[PDB]
Amino acid sequence: IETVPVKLKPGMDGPKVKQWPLTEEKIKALVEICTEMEKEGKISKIGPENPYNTPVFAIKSTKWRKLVDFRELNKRTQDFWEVQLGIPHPAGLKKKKSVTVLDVGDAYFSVPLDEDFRKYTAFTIPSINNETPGIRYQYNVLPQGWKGSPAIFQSSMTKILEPFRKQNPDIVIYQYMDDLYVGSDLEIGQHRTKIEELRQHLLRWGLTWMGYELHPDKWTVQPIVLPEKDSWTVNDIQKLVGKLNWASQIYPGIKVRQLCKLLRGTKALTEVIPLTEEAELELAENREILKEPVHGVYYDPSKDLIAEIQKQGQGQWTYQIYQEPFKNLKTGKYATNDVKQLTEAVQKITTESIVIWGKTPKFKLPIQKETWETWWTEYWQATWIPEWEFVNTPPLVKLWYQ
Amino acid sequence: PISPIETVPVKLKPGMDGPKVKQWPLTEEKIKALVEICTEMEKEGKISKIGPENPYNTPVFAIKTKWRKLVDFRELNKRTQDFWEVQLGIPHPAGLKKKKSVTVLDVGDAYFSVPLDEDFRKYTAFTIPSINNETPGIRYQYNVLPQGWKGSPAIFQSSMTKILEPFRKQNPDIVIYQYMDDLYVGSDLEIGQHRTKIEELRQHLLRWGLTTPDKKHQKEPPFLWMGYELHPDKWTVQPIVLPEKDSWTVNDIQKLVGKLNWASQIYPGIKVRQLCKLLRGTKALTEVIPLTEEAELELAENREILKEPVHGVYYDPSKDLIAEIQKQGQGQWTYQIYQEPFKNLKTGKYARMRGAHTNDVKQLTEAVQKITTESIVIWGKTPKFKLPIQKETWETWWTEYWQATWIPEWEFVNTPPLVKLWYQLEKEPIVGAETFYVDGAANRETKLGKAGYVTNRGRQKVVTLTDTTNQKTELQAIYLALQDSGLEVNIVTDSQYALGIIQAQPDQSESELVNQIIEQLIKKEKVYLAWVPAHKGIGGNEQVDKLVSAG
Ligand SMILES: N#Cc1cc(Cl)cc(Oc2c(Br)ccc(Cc3n[nH]c4nnccc34)c2F)c1
Repeated sequence: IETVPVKLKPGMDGPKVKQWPLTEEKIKALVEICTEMEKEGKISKIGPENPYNTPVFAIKSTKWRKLVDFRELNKRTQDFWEVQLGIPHPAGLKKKKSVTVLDVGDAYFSVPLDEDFRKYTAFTIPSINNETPGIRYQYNVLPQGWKGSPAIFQSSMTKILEPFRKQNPDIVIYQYMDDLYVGSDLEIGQHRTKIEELRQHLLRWGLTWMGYELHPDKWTVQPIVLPEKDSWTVNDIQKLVGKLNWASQIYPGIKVRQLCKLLRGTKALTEVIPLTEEAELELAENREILKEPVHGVYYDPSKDLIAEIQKQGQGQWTYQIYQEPFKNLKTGKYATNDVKQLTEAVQKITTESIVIWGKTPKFKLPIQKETWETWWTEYWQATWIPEWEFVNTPPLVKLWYQ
Repeated sequence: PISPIETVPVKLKPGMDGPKVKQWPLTEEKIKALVEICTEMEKEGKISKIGPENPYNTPVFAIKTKWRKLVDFRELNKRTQDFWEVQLGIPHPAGLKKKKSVTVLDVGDAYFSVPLDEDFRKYTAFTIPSINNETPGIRYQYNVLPQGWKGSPAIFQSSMTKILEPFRKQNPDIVIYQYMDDLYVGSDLEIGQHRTKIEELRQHLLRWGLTTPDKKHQKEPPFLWMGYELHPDKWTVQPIVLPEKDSWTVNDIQKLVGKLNWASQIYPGIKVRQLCKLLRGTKALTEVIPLTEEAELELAENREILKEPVHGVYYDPSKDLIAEIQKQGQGQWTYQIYQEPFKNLKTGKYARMRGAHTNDVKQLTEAVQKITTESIVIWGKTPKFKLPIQKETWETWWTEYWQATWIPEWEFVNTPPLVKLWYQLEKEPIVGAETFYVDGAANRETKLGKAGYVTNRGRQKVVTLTDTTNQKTELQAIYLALQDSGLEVNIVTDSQYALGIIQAQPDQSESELVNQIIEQLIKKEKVYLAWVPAHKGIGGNEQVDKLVSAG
């Protein structure tokens, strides 16, 4: 086992990302962990002649765990892990009855990193009140959270899963970052038996918002839903015309002509108004369209996925995934505080996206940057981190998605 | 000495060779001063005479009755690699734990007591030129970290970290703060046990090339450090004098604001808003700005706050932090952090505007966020908050607002003015209320505009505006409808922009118009507001669009 030479582009430099402040208990968690890793040879202390930095966090059970945010290094290294050593994503995975996610990131710690690449994996454990300069380390082995790690390890992963695949030709296994995604159509007891079997295979090489399993063949579109009403006021038809006007941008065939005819000229909002036959047909034909997926929108692998989320109240959140604005590839919903709920939704939506497209979306998050950045690791459980930015939800888009 | 510590390997930037900058011929006195300075440094190992083969050069200068040698490393600095940042921040006194005994040690000749990478020394070449540059100059290169070189602060810092490491492991409850050339050392040992522990630190340091002051030369408390005063069981800021002036220049007000801001860390209630408004913003440094009555009022309140000295207390890690916030007029917030009621560790202020339009609940939340971060930095934990907002008000706001908003453990405290929402929009159309369909249109070339309404009661109206935008006319239209309206009203707009602003229940705005709208919304008993798509021929909207477009 000797190293694969890793490269950046000719003209991109390594990451120089600031460390976020950490609480005392996480700082202490991180020095326990990192003291161990150094003893084991996985990381080494470094000097100031390494100008790179990547942020580090502590997450959870009761067991603390190190999470390195390699988002910048991943971007800066995309030619290597995507074009040079890309792992092809299987279209059948989303079709399976059950998909189980297994953590396999312990595998990487046994495989040494190209010594000329090690510097770019620099990180810092900070100090309370800037007492000490705080502890700088770099990786000597394939790090968890870097997309180059599975890229490099896929040759060995393929050996490991070979008998199991051979013996189970209708089970699909996909590696994304530090996890294996394992799908079958088996009944759930047999499915779980095969997961235990796979764990034993992996164990012979030293190894191991969601629920127990994912169930992607049962994943749906959240239809833009038009109300059924006893009685229709002017306000109600206005709201309806608004929804339908905005759905007409996404779906070929939406129509509102008939409903707008109802709204004559300067009525009271409370005024009940009769529902015509043409209006009712248009309404019914719209409903059928909204049951179906969007005609004309397809996943383009050369484009970034983006995810928008709306806070709907009462622990309810809605979301849309698209590549061109409002051309939805998927839509859905998620249901004790706002930041915790939001992080759970982000992780749920990311997992779905990995299973469907083999990549993560960039999130548009309806929250203050500083609040999110203070609190997210407090509830984060995943071993990846998606790209996000911070957004003001237009108040109407929330209305149209329930 | 020069530390025996191993060196840090150092590179130039990937595509770059070392500097070859030409030594300007120098005055005789300067040449002589340099020769004398360099001879002495040479004899201590700091610099070494070098051969003719070395092609690199950096300019040297001498300035005054002692002479000083200045090396201009500008070019080398451009050519040398980046280093990691020295520090993420600076110690705050409020974050210090009280020690029985504390010692300041400053390292003597810090940079010159640390070796330079042998492979890098050649790049540090400089030339003492001969008189009228007739003959070859005397050539030297550094063996140690040069003054003014980009790598010196970082390499020094990490040399001290390595060196201190063993001493920390054997003495895990002695506090050593590293800051530039300084070491600040604190223990809970009795005087003599500490004095002895310091001696073995000093000795451990001297073994590694680093000299330090004697017990006869060590500073005594209080420490004047970085604008603070650090006493045995309290801290404060060093004395602030607020000038008395007939005429205040731009320069004078800026310096005033800086001082006030500095004082705000421990003096509660310091305000700076009205003084900062004076600095917007076209004005010359020595240009005089007359103080408004508001700035005058604010300056006088600050003077009362500063008339008597205030101190802060140190941190006790076995108690919670409590943070209290008060509203001090509009846009301004003040806070205090303490562990035991009213012995403040520190104080501060918040008085910002995220966005053109906002309310007090949003500002309070932002203030809590700022304070929370500050606390994690200083103490590694979040404080418990005491806030001038009822739980019901907060619950009503966060449950209904479109952003995720969260604040950690807090309690209500009745310290007026209390934070409240000043109006609330109806959730449904109001029966027996007149519906106003509003609209605005502005010509793009003339910048003329028209704002108006049509209603279900048959009323109609249009006004004329000059140098407006479409945004401004949609707001103008809403203000009309509020003006001509009863105490209950439904308003239909096709502006998402205006709807967004008003739905967030602003109470404060950069916009004159928006503040006029807010006055009205407060006076009303009920307002319902609805949006429709424009140009889709929706009754009412179609009509106002007509009278409004005419132009
Ligand atoms: N100058 C200086 C200085 C600056 C810092 Cl940031 C810390 C410092 O040492 C202290 C340490 Br180490 C630890 C605690 C305190 C506060 C303190 N406790 N007991 C004291 N007796 N005298 C002065 C200060 C203190 C210190 F001032 C000295």
